[PDB]
Amino acid sequence: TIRVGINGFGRIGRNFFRAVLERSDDLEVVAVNDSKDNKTLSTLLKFDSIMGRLGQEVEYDDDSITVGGKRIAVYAERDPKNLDWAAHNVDIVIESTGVFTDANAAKAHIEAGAKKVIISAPASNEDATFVYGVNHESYDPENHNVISGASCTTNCLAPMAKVLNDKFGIENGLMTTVHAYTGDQRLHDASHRDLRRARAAAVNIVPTSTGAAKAVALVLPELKGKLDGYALRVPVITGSATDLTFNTKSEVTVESINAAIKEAAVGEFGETLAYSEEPLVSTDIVHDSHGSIFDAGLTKVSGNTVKVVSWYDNEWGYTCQLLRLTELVASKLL
Amino acid sequence: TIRVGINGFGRIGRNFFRAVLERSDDLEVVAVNDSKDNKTLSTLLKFDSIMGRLGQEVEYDDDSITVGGKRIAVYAERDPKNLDWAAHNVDIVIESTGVFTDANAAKAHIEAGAKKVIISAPASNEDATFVYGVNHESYDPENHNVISGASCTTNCLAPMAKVLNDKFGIENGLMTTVHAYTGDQRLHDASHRDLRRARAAAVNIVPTSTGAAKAVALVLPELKGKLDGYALRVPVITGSATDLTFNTKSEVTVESINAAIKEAAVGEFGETLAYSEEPLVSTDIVHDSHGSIFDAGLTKVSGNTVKVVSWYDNEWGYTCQLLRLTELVASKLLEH
Amino acid sequence: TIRVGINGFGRIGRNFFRAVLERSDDLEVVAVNDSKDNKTLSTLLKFDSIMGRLGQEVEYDDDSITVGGKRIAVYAERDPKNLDWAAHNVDIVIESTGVFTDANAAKAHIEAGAKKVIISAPASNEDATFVYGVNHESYDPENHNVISGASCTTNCLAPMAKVLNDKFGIENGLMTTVHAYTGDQRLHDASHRDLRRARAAAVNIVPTSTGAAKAVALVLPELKGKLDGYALRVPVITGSATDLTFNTKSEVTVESINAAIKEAAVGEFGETLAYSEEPLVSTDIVHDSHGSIFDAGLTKVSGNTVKVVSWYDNEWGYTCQLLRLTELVASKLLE
Amino acid sequence: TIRVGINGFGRIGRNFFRAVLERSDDLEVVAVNDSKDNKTLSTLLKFDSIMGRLGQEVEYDDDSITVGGKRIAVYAERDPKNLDWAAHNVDIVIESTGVFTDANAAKAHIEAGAKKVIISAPASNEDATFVYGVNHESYDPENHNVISGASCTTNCLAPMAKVLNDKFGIENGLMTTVHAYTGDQRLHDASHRDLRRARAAAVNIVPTSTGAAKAVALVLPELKGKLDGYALRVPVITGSATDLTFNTKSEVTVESINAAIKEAAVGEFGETLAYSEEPLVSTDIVHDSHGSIFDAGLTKVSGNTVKVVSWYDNEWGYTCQLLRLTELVASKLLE
Ligand SMILES: NC(=O)c1ccc[n+]([C@@H]2O[C@H](COP(=O)([O-])OP(=O)(O)OC[C@H]3O[C@@H](n4cnc5c(N)ncnc54)[C@H](OP(=O)(O)O)[C@@H]3O)[C@@H](O)[C@H]2O)c1
Ligand SMILES: NC(=O)c1ccc[n+]([C@@H]2O[C@H](COP(=O)([O-])OP(=O)(O)OC[C@H]3O[C@@H](n4cnc5c(N)ncnc54)[C@H](OP(=O)(O)O)[C@@H]3O)[C@@H](O)[C@H]2O)c1
Ligand SMILES: NC(=O)c1ccc[n+]([C@@H]2O[C@H](COP(=O)([O-])OP(=O)(O)OC[C@H]3O[C@@H](n4cnc5c(N)ncnc54)[C@H](OP(=O)(O)O)[C@@H]3O)[C@@H](O)[C@H]2O)c1
Ligand SMILES: NC(=O)c1ccc[n+]([C@@H]2O[C@H](COP(=O)([O-])OP(=O)(O)OC[C@H]3O[C@@H](n4cnc5c(N)ncnc54)[C@H](OP(=O)(O)O)[C@@H]3O)[C@@H](O)[C@H]2O)c1
Repeated sequence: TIRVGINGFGRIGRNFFRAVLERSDDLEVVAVNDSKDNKTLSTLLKFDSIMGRLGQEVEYDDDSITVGGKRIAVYAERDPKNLDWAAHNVDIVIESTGVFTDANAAKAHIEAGAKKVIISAPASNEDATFVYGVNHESYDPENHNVISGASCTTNCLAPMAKVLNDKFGIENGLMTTVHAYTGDQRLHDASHRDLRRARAAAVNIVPTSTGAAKAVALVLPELKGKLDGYALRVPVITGSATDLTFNTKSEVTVESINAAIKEAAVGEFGETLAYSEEPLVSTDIVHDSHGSIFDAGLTKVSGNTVKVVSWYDNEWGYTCQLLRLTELVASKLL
Repeated sequence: TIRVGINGFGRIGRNFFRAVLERSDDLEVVAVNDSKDNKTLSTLLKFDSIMGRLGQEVEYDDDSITVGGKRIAVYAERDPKNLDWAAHNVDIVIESTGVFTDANAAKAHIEAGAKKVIISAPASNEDATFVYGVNHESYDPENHNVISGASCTTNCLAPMAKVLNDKFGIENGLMTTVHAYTGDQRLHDASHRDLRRARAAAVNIVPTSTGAAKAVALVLPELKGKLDGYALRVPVITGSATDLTFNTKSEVTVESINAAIKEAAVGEFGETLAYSEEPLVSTDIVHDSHGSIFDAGLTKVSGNTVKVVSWYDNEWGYTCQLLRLTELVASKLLEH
Repeated sequence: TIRVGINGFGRIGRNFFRAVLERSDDLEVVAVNDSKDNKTLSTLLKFDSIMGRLGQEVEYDDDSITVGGKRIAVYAERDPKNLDWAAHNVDIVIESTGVFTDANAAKAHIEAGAKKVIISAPASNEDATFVYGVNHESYDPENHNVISGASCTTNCLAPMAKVLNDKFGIENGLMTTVHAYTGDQRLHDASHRDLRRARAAAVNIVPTSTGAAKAVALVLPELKGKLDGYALRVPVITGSATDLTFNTKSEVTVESINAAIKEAAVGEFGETLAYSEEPLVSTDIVHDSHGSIFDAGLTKVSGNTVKVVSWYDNEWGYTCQLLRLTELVASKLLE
Repeated sequence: TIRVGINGFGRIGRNFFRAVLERSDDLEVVAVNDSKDNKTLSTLLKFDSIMGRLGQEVEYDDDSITVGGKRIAVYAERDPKNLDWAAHNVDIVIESTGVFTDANAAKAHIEAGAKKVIISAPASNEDATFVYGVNHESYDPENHNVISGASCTTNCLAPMAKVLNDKFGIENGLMTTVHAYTGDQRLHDASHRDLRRARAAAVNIVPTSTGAAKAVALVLPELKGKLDGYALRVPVITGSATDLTFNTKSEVTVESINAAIKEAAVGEFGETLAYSEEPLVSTDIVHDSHGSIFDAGLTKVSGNTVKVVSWYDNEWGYTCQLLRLTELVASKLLE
C-alpha cells in the first residue's frame, strides 16, 4: 500500500478519492487537508450532484472521517507548512487546492514530510509536467519530486496531437475548448479577477484564457510555439470538447486522419485515448475514464487544414489521468 | 432632489441603481461603496446577464464612475465607519451588502453622516420593518432611521396575506416559495454553512429555510405565530413564486378567494399587488415592478383549506418595493 | 420467465427496459413497438442523457435490435390493432406511448394476443388503478386485465398520505409538486394546447395541472374529495418533490409526524416509501428505486396545519413501482 | 407605408414582428399565417420567454388579433396557395415557417398576390441570396422577387470574412459555431433524424452540421470552396458565436487582424458588423441588432493561421439583418 494525502478536497480531490477507491489496489488515502469542517466535508463526499451517492458508509468526528470502516485523518490548515504528512507515513500528496500551483509553495508538503507532490493543474517552477500516455516514460523517480499532471484540456489535446504530429506533422494549430463551467466561475454576476468569469455561468457562453495548448509544449517539446487556444465555458456541469484546427504539409483525408487515431488507440495508450464513431453528445462522455475521446464524425479536412474534436470529462477523465500518473509515481522509488 | 448612497453594489444594489434611473425623478445615486475595483464595478454595471446593457455611457477613473455624464464617487471600504456620506450630501443609504443586516452595525452609516439607512433584507435590532403597501403608513420620520424593507418573499406573501386575512381570517398557513437561485448558493458542490445550499445550484432543486413567513408578523402582527414556510431554490436565474396553503373558518370558493384579491388590487396598492388571469410562467414576471403578482388560475379550495400562489421577481420586484419605500422616506423629514 | 412487450419506447419505456434488465429475474422484454426506426431506437437505448450508457452490446437490423445477445422484435405501428403480441408469446404489455390511456384503446393489445396491459399513467375506463405498496393487495388476476400504474406524482403522494391518514386523519390537503420538466413541454415557446406548457421549459417555472392528488382517491377511496393540487415544472431533467399541506383534527408535532412515517417505512412497504433525515437535493434522489422518499427535515406544523414533503425520481422511481406492479401481475394467473 | 405579411409566426416570425415595431417607421405587418388559433397566437405574441412582454396591448377575436389598436388578419392555412395576400394589399411576405425554403414552393406567395417573398433561411431555386451589408447592393428590384436572407451563421460569418478576405486574403478556413439550442432539438432524448439533435438539448453539448460556411459562397463568390464548418449546440436559449480558423498568405498580427475589422465596422456597414473590445459573454449580445459582433479579445495568430470569433443573437441579430433586407426591398420597385 502506498499512502496518499489530498490537499484540497474539492471537485478534483473528491473525484480522486472516489477513483482511488474504485480503480486502485495499491494506493490508500489516509489523510486529507481542506478548509471545510468535517460535517460539510463528509456530506460532500457522501452526496455528489454529478457522481451520485458514495457506495460506502461515511462517518465523521472532530479529527477524522471514516469511510468503509477506514479512519482518515482530516486537517484544516490554510498553510501546508503547518501539516505533518510524516505523522501518517504519507508518501504522495495530491495538491488540488488550486492555490499552490507554484511548486515553490507546493514544495512545503515535502518539508512537512511528503516524498512526492502531484499538482492537479498546470504549475510553475515544477520539476516536470506530465500527460499520462504521452510523456510519462520521461518521469525521473529520483529528481521529479514536485510535478504537474497538467490541465484537463492538455490531457485531451496532447494524446491526439501526438498521434497526428507523429503521423503527418503539425505545422501550426489553434484550439477552442468548449468546456463545462467550473467552480471558480460565479453563479450570479459578481466579483472576479477575470471579468468574463464574473458572469453568471449557467446562462452564459463565457470565453476565458486556457493556457493548455501552450502547456502542450511542456509535454510535446516538438510542438513548442506552434499551438495556441482559448476556452468557451458553457452551461453543462461537466463534460468538455477540444476542437483543434491545424495545418500539415502531409496529404491527408478525413479517412486517413481518422485511421491514424484508430490505429494508435489500442493497448495501454488506448486507456488514455479512445476512438469513437458513435453519435456522441456531452452526457455520453460523463464519467468516461479516458483523457481524450476522439470523435471521428467531427473530423474535417480543407486542403492542408484539418479540424479534429476530442471529448473529455474534465472532472473524471482528468482524474483518471491524474491517478495513472499517481500509480506511476508509487510504483517507483520514494 | 434627495441624494442616495449604496453600500454593496451586488445584484440588489445594481438593480436599485437602475430602478432609480428608470422610475424616479427625485432621487439620484451620487456615491457607491463596494468591494470591487472601479474597472470591475463599472463593467458589472454596464453589462448584466439578467437586465441587459445599461442604456447610458459608463466611464471610470481612479476614484469614480461616470454614468450618463454624472460623476459618482466610489469607495472600497469593508468597514462602513471608514465612509463619509455627509461629504457628498447623501441623505439615504441603501444597505445591500448582506453583511450588515444587524442595524447596530448598519448604524455606522448614520455616524458617517447619512440621515437614513434602508437595509435591503430582514434585519435585527432595526427601528422598523416595512413591506410597502402593507404597513408603510406606520413609518415615523423622526424615529425610524435604520429600517428594513424585508425580504423578497415577505414582500410577495404579505400583500396577499393581508387581503385574505382581512376578508376571511387566516387560522394557520404554511408556505413554499419556489425561488430562483441566488448568490449565496454554490455553482458546484462546495463549502457552505447550509449543507443543501452547498449543492450545485443550477442542476438541483435545493430546499432551504427562509423565515419569510414568520417575518410577515413584523408587518402584520395579527398573523404572529400563524405562518411558517421554506424555500425550494430551482434552476432559474430570477423569478419566484410563493405558494401559500392556509386554513380559514370562513366558507370560501376559488371564486371568492380570487374576487377578494381582484377587489383589493387597485389604486396605489395595485402597484404592489397585481391580480392576473394570464397563463404566466416565471419569465413573464422577470422585470415586473410589483412585489406580488397573484395568479388566479392557481387558486385551489378543499373544504376550509386554501392554496393561493403569487409570483415575484425577487430581484426587480423586490427592488421596486424598496424604491417605493425609499421614495416615502425621501418625501418626509430628513434631520440628524 | 414471463414475456413482456413495450408499446412506446420513450422515457418510461426505456427506463422500464433498463429496470427489467437490472431488477427482474423472471421477466424478459421480447418485443417493442414504437414510432422510431431501428437505428434511432437502438441509439437511444444504448445512450441516455440521464442514465448513461447501457452496459450491454446493442446491435440492430431491419426488424430487430439485439441486446446482450438477445434478439428483440421491433415494430412501428401507429395503431396497435395492427400488432401481434401472440406471435412473440407476449403475456404482458406495458402501454407507455402516452396516447392510449383510455382502456378502450389500450385493450387492442389484448385483442392482439396479450393477456394483460399495464398503462404507465392515469387511465380512463380501466379495470383497476394501483399504487404498489398502497393498494396492490386488491389486484384481481381474473378481472384486472387492463390496469393503470397511476402517475409518478400519485406514486409519491399516496404512500405518505396513507400513512398519515391512517395515523392522524386527513381532513383536507392541497399539494404542489415541484417537478422535472417532461417531454410534453416545448424547448422553445411554441404550439401547445396548454399555453403554459407551450413555454420554453428549460428557462421557466411552468404551472400545469396534475390530476394526481384527486387520483389518490382511486387508490385510497377514504380520501375522495379530500385532496387536490397542481404542478410547477422547473428546469431539472429528472427528479421531483411532492409538497402536501393538510389539516388534521389530531394534535400533532413535527416529531410525531416524522415518527409515523419512520415507523411505517420498514418492510416490503419500505421499498416503496423511504424515510430520510439526510440533506437531500434533487440530484441525490435521481435513480432512487423508491416511489416516495420522505424528507423529515422539511416537515412543518402550524396549529392543525401540516406540511410534508417527499422526493421521487419521476422516471426511475415511478418505473420501479411499475415494475413491482408488473412482477405481481406476472406472479399470478395469466388466463 | 409598405405592408408586410408573415408566413410562419414562430421564433423568427415573432422576433420580426417586434423588430418592425421597434425599428421601422415605414413597414407595417397587417396579416399573419401560422398554425394556431388566435388565443394561442396572441398569447405567444404577448409573452416571450426571451424577449419579455410585448409593450403594446393585444386583443383577439375569431378572425384577427389587434396590437396597439392595429387590426392584423390571422390565417392558419397549411398550404400558402390558399392565402390571399392581395386582399390585405401586402407587398412583401416573410417566409419563416421553415418548410418552404424551396423557392418553387415559396413563390406561391406571389401567386397569392404578394410582390416579394423573403425566405428567412438558406433557400433552393431562389432568385438571389443576401447578407445585408455584404452583397445587398446587387439587389435587382425587377428580377429578384423570391429571395433568401441566408442563415443566422452566414450573417455573422460573411461580414467578418469579407473584411479579412478583402484585406489579407483568405486561402481556406474551418469554422465552429457555438450556438444556442433551437426549436428543432429535443427537450428529452427522443426521435430525431439527427441522432445527436435527438439528445436532451438543455443538458448536452450537441454537435450538428451546418452548411453556413459553404453558403458564404452565394454571398461572396471569391470564397467559393474555401470554407467549411459545423456547430456545437449548447444550453443557452439564444446567443451564439462563430469561431473561424483560416490561413492567409499575408503577414498578420493579432493587432493587424483586429485593426482591419475596426476600420471597416463604421457607418452603415457597422450596423451589420460591430467591433468590440468589451468583456462580452453571450447574454451581452442578446437583443443586439448586429449581424456580427467581432470580439477583438479572442483573436489569435499562429504564423499564417488566424482565429477570429464573432458573436450573434441568432434570433434578434439575424432578424435585424432580415429587416434591413426587407427595408431595401420596400425602398425600391414593387412592380
Ligand atoms: N474541475 C475541473 O474540471 C478541473 C480539471 C482539471 C484540473 N483542475 C484543477 O484542480 C484544482 C482544484 O479545482 P476544483 O474544481 O477541484 O476546485 P474546488 O472544488 O474549489 O477545490 C478546491 C478545494 O481546496 C480547498 N482549499 C482552498 N484553499 C485551501 C488551502 N489553503 N488549504 C486547504 N484547502 C484549501 C477548497 O475549500 P473551500 O471550497 O472551502 O474553499 C476546496 O475544497 C485547480 O487547480 C483546478 O484548476 C480542475
Ligand atoms: N433575490 C435577491 O438577490 C435578493 C432579494 C431581496 C433581498 N436580498 C438581500 O439583499 C442583500 C444583497 O443580496 P445580493 O443578492 O445583492 O448579493 P450580492 O450580489 O452578493 O451583493 C453583495 C454586494 O456587497 C458587496 N460587499 C460584501 N461585503 C461588503 C462590505 N463589507 N463592504 C462593501 N461591500 C461589500 C459584495 O462585493 P463582493 O461580491 O466583491 O463581495 C457585492 O457587491 C442581501 O442581504 C440579500 O439577502 C437579495
Ligand atoms: N416522468 C415521466 O416522464 C413520466 C412518469 C410517469 C409516467 N409517465 C407517463 O408515461 C407515458 C410516456 O411518457 P414519456 O415521458 O415516456 O414520453 P415519451 O418519451 O414521449 O414516450 C412516448 C413514446 O411513445 C412513442 N409513441 C408515440 N405515439 C406512438 C404510437 N401511436 N405507437 C407507438 N409508439 C408511439 C413515442 O415515439 P415518438 O417520440 O417518435 O413520438 C415515444 O418513444 C405518458 O403516459 C406519461 O404520462 C411519464
Ligand atoms: N431560430 C433561429 O435561431 C433561426 C435563425 C435564423 C434563421 N432561422 C430560420 O427561420 C425559420 C423559422 O425558424 P424558427 O426558429 O422561427 O422556427 P419555429 O419556431 O418552429 O417557427 C416556425 C413557425 O411556422 C409554423 N408553421 C409550420 N409549418 C407551417 C405552415 N405550413 N404554414 C404556416 N405556418 C407554419 C410553426 O407552427 P408549428 O410549430 O405548430 O408547426 C411555427 O409557428 C427556419 O427556416 C429557420 O431555419 C432560424
